[PDB]
Amino acid sequence: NTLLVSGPFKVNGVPLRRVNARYVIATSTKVNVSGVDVSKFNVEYFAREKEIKAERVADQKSVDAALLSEIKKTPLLKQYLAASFSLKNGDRPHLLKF
Amino acid sequence: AESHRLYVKGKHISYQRSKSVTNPNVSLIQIEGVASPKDAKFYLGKRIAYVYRAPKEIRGSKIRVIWGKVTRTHGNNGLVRANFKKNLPPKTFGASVRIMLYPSNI
Amino acid sequence: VLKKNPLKNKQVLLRLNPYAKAYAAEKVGSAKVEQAKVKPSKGQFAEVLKN
Amino acid sequence: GRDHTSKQHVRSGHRTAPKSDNVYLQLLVKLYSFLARRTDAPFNKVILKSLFLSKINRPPV
Amino acid sequence: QKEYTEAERSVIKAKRDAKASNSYYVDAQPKLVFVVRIKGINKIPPKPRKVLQLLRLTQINAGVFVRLTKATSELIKLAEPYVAYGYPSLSTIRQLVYKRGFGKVNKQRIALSDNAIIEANLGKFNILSIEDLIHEIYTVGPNFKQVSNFLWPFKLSNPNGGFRARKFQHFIQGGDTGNREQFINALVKQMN
Amino acid sequence: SRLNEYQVIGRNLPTESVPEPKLFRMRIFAPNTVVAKSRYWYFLQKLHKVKKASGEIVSVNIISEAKPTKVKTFGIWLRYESRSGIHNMYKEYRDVTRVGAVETMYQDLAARHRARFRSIHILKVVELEKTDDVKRQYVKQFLTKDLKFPLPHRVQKSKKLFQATAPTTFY
Amino acid sequence: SSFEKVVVIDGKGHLLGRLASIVSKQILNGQKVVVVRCEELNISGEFFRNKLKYHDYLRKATRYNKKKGPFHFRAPSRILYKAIRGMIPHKTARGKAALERLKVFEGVPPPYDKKKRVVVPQALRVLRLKPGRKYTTVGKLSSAVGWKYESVVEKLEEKRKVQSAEYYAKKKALTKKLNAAKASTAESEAAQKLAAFGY
RNA sequence: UUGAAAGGGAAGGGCUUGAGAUCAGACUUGGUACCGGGCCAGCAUCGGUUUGGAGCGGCAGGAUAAUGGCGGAGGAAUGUGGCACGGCUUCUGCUGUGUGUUAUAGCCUCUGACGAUACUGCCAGCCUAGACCGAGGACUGCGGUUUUUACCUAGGAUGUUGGCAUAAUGAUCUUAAGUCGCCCGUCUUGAAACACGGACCAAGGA
RNA sequence: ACCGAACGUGAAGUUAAAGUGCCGGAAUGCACGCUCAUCAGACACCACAAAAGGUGUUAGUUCAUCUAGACAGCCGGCCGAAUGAACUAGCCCUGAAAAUGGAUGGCGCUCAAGCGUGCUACUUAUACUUCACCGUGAUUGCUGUUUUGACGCUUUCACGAGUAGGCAGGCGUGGAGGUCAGUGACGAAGCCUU
Ligand SMILES: [Mg+2]
Ligand SMILES: [Mg+2]
Ligand SMILES: [Mg+2]
Ligand SMILES: [Mg+2]
Ligand SMILES: [Mg+2]
Ligand SMILES: [Mg+2]
Ligand SMILES: [Mg+2]
Ligand SMILES: [Mg+2]
Ligand SMILES: [Mg+2]
Ligand SMILES: [Mg+2]
Ligand SMILES: [Mg+2]
Ligand SMILES: [Mg+2]
Ligand SMILES: [Mg+2]
Ligand SMILES: [Mg+2]
Ligand SMILES: [Mg+2]
Ligand SMILES: [Mg+2]
Ligand SMILES: [Mg+2]
Ligand SMILES: [Mg+2]
Ligand SMILES: [Mg+2]
Ligand SMILES: [Mg+2]
Ligand SMILES: [Mg+2]
Ligand SMILES: [Mg+2]
Ligand SMILES: [Mg+2]
Ligand SMILES: [Mg+2]
Ligand SMILES: [Mg+2]
Ligand SMILES: [Mg+2]
Ligand SMILES: [Mg+2]
Ligand SMILES: [Mg+2]
Ligand SMILES: [Mg+2]
Ligand SMILES: [Mg+2]
Ligand SMILES: [Mg+2]
Ligand SMILES: [Mg+2]
Repeated sequence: NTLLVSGPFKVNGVPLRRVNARYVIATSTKVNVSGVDVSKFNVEYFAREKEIKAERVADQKSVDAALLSEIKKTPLLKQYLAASFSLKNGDRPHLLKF
Repeated sequence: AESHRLYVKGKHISYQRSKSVTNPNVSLIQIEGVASPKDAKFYLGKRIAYVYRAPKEIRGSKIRVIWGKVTRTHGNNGLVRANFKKNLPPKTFGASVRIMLYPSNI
Repeated sequence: VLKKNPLKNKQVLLRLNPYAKAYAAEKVGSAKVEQAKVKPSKGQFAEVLKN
Repeated sequence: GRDHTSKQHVRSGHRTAPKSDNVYLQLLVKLYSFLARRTDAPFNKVILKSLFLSKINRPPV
Repeated sequence: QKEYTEAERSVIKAKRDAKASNSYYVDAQPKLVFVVRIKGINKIPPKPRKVLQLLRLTQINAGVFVRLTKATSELIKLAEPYVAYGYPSLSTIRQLVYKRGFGKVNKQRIALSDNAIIEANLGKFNILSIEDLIHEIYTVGPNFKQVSNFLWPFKLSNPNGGFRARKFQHFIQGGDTGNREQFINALVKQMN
Repeated sequence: SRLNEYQVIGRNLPTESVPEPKLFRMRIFAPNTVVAKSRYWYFLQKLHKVKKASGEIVSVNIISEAKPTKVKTFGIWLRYESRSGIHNMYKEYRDVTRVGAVETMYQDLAARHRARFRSIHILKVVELEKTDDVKRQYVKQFLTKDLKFPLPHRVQKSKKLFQATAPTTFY
Repeated sequence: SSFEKVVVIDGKGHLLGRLASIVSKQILNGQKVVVVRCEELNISGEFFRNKLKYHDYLRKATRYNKKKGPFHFRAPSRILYKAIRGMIPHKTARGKAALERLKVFEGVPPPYDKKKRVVVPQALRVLRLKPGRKYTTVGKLSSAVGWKYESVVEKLEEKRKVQSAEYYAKKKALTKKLNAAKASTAESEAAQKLAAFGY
């Protein structure tokens, strides 16, 4: 029941990991991920067994390659993904569209 | 990068009360920028943190939190009723709380 | 040990009233009525407008 | 609140056991509690009730 | 269900026909009433107190079905300052019986959660189902007495939305007591 | 109140002596049909030897406005009770519905004479077809040709408690 | 509706009790409020009527010892303060803290002379009173009942308004130059995109 | 005396939480890196209760709504154009007064065939947000789906993940804050009484 | 002592009477009017005010004069369009004078935060609804599996205010018969103690 998520790591520093759907705001911006292979990723992939596995680093790089290739198409999308979100003074989340 | 806030500012206003009797189990919370029950219904079920400082360190930290949640609206001007694990102490009337954006439903 | 409302629980509704299934299947709650387009008040019932 | 049409928490007003502590009368009440609970004969229910009665309610025959 | 629909269409047709033929169709007077006690248990004069007890309205927000005759109408007139009553629709009866329907079985309040409970207590009166019971109430039937007395008095909640500003004056004068006649359905929707 | 206009028709209960009693109609301004039938019997027992027990309600029908978007002037003839006596009066109202004119009348006698709903009998509500039928100046002043008027001193309602700019009342 | 660090209210043209109730709820709810120009506040009713009311207030004093009785403050800020304290549970610790959250002044002293003053529309006399009604200025009622510093405040207010006018003339000049520069940088690629975004 | 704490014309009390102090407890009498367990939480799904949405759809009734739009007939004025007189206009929303009835604006009444909407009901129609609770403890019942002597939402909460076990958690004591709280006993219709007994404590006391 | 509602220990929802400018939880809510008091008014019981008055203002009733130029004003004219009288009752004012300073509860409020009336929402009782737990009363079953507790176990439903008073079940104290082959100078009893 979790969501598989990538930064991408090169853009953000956020690797492939899981998040809970209730701790996430789903914006309206979308990236075409039909060209991204996420078949091998499942619950057992993130099993608990610092040093990070070479398999995990390789999968990060391989996924981020396709993600960046598709991200470059939309202008300012890489900068948007690389920038953090915060609530400014006078920002009302009940009135904002995400 | 000057701003890092991911919560909505709130205030602990009152307990649930009649003229003479107060009910500490329910707190009245004012969420900033909310002026109607329709606006306040966005925040139903959201978590609330009362963050305060204490004399003794616990695991190297002097910051403690009381957690709660928004349960329902109150009145017509956008106040909400909140339910904390431990009742907010009466001294916090007018103190600021944090209205978290989770559990998210956007 | 625990009363369940037949107006919320569909299983209890079918346990008590087996005909609820036929009512839903036949759409008795939104059944059209076939009738002619008539207006029987054009004459003396216009006594409502004035008298 | 309730508008009570009768007095609340009223005991039946009948003996449900002998006042006597005689163990052998208690054994007789045991036997006829079983018979009255299990035989459908009205005689056993009458005998079971009569074993509870006080001395003046069981005059000598 | 078929006879309910047929009766509704028949009444509609009769009204239209009377309208067409320069006449006036006068509806049949209601034969059933739902009576809700909206007054507390304190400071009641002896005669209306006895009347409310005989109607089994011994708490606030208690509801009962009454078949209208001269005797029962004169009963309800005595209890009028303490009750709100009216003419209940079929859906209102159904919702009451489904959600808050209880039977009096050996002087105990038993939920009507299975048709066997209804059959074991009203099977000698040809009531075999919750829908048989609802029909017997709605179309005031030959065994209305037994079916309505088997039904334990309905214990309603307070209205969601409140009463009018002041309950204890007749519905005609802006209060809540007395006969409201079709608005008992809205009130029951509020309280059930 | 918030009212509707009802046509209530009733009669005496038929007897073997009189098997078709006369049908009587009244126009009642009531919030609902329960008050409509109550007011009907209230006026019939002021006008006829009849009761609800010895009578029968024959028909209750809503009378809708004929032209609910045509501006009219209504004259209403009233009979109200004061603290001292009983008085007849005639007043005029501008509205698009007959019911809304009666609602304005009830507010107006509450405001100007402290006359409650129970103290008022509406004798008659008539739509004044001719401009010469208008007797009262407070409604005659809106029947002048090419009527214009501003609304000086507009007060704007604010959503916030504090405002960072000076208030204005132009309009 | 935002929580502010300090809300500075310009008291000119505000009805006394309506401003008092709004400020009372603000400071009870943890908001710091400063009210300036309390000499320009307003009370509905003619001046003579409000002066008679203040004399009724002055009548009340402890008979056995006048030093114990009510202390009738004559300054406009203290009249506003009395109105607020009557709307505050001032005999509790919470009410005392809430009252510590409040400041009231005649004129606009430093540092508030170079800060932003707001208004409260729900308590503005021009927006609340029917346009024909009579009202009182608290500065005149205060002078009529004993306040000694009316002319000092108006001398200092004229000096402050001269300095604030020099401020405003400079700010308007720099606003005119910045507007001319924004006009120069109009019809640029960024400006067209911001116009398509609504900015 | 020492130590701790509180203290603007009494103090003391109840409820609630904070702070500080004290006490307690599951890694159990745990079993063999692992199995599994305890407590506190997140999420998911369920069941019970309940409050909502600028919710969406279907059906019925009424004057088989009244209106409105379109067509026809009639009419009037707060009379449009035109016309005839005027005061200021290079007739520059020019304007006033008369006339009369659509003209270079329109309106009202009656009406003919359609088409909607409001309102009030019904749906054993659909979607959707939140809160509180989880009593019971092998099976047994009533139903439903039956692809089936099987499965289910159908006689009351489970699944999964994280953290913790020098502790998150709970209780009490002291104290602050919010709110409420008059001195008991007695005789009395009526006591906090400006009615009576009671300074305090121990032992005795009907 | 009035209104609401009557009370076991709790959770959630909803209300009653009363309210929603602040003190105070809930609207400076929507609406039609009225009222300005140099003693306004402000909510039943209830904590007061009358007769009589007012060209203050509002709305009514009935008469009368009116473009065949009403009343007012300059001498029939002159602009032109309404006018006069009596009466009725809303709010306001006069009538309305007491002793400590002081009470619509207070602040304060004037197209109200006042008065009359309508509407929407909202606030909250130990009351109502659902659920948990305690007890009382009733109630279902329990012996070839009753089985070392049947004065027991178990199913179900309803109910719970209380002086004087009655009854029931328990807690505690001195001494007595029996029993624990009970505790105890390796510390009984007593006393102090988050
Ligand atoms: Mg009870
Ligand atoms: Mg509500
Ligand atoms: Mg009420
Ligand atoms: Mg001192
Ligand atoms: Mg404590
Ligand atoms: Mg603590
Ligand atoms: Mg659920
Ligand atoms: Mg038409
Ligand atoms: Mg359990
Ligand atoms: Mg107190
Ligand atoms: Mg005595
Ligand atoms: Mg004596
Ligand atoms: Mg005496
Ligand atoms: Mg006493
Ligand atoms: Mg005394
Ligand atoms: Mg004496
Ligand atoms: Mg004596
Ligand atoms: Mg003494
Ligand atoms: Mg002693
Ligand atoms: Mg009464
Ligand atoms: Mg408030
Ligand atoms: Mg008088
Ligand atoms: Mg007058
Ligand atoms: Mg007076
Ligand atoms: Mg008060
Ligand atoms: Mg009002
Ligand atoms: Mg409650
Ligand atoms: Mg008792
Ligand atoms: Mg006693
Ligand atoms: Mg002795
Ligand atoms: Mg020994
Ligand atoms: Mg010892």
